[PDB]
Amino acid sequence: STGSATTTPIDSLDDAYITPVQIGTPAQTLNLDFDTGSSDLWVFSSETTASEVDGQTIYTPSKSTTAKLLSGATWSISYGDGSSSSGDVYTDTVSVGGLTVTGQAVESAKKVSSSFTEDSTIDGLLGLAFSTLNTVSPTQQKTFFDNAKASLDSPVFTADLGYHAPGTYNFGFIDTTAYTGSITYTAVSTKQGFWEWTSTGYAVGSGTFKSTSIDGIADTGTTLLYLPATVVSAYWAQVSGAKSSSSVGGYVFPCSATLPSFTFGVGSARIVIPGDYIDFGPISTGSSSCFGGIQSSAGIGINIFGDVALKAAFVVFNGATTPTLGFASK
Repeated sequence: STGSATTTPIDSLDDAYITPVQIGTPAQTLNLDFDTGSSDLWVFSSETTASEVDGQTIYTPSKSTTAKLLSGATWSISYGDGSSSSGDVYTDTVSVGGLTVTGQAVESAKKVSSSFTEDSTIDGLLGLAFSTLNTVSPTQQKTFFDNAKASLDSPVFTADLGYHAPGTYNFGFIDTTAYTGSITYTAVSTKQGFWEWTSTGYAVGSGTFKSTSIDGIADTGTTLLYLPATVVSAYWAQVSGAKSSSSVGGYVFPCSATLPSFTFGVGSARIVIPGDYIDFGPISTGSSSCFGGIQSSAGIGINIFGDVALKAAFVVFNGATTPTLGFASK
């Protein structure tokens, strides 16, 4: 089997992407944030504290003939940005882009933190990291990808995120028309439960390539590119007037600037992030200070190849017995 679904930016900055997901019988379609940095499929629901729901579409298990309470199971998750959610668990039928899993753990939110409430466009998350990070207790549950894997034509999914435009998540096949040149594959460590890999270096603009190992995670659920302070300083030093602002919470730059590209290495191959992808606009409405898309990972504890980086590539998440990651230009 295979599946193919379009993923759409939630706003003009590509702050996140939402993908429609069918849950239950008859289908209830919710727009979920596919997140390769976590492993829970959780939704706003009829059980969510009413004061914490503001415009989201909810899953109502009582209206699904295939929903079953997973008795005694609870979940609770905290994300790298300080947001969180928790609740109980149902199993139900879940379909993405024509690919159907029966018995999928659908984690129903009883509580969500303010950032989730305030984002009317995201109805929940669909985790695509390794199932070892799933938070369901006392019986850990599998991700949608892990459940689908054995049925898939090939045990892979691909992320093809757009810049200010829709893109595609495919399950079970590699669309050879969706990228240019060849896909370069690189080793993955699953030791922390992430799609963790080592970039071979970077370049700023038309500068020379610096060969250096950068361990990090491919994370579709993180907006920006978080890299070591040395790398990030070298990038922003090429933008007149750019500076790190503790009050704003990262590097800002004059909105009048033209940003240089940023290149990252995948083995001997190179992925080029155009300068425009690094512009996240005014720090507040009407400001001439703009927020940078490349930020320091210092104090996160891990480097994160988030959407800024991934949207410059066609990315293969290969879930074979020994997982790997592939990157192609597009």
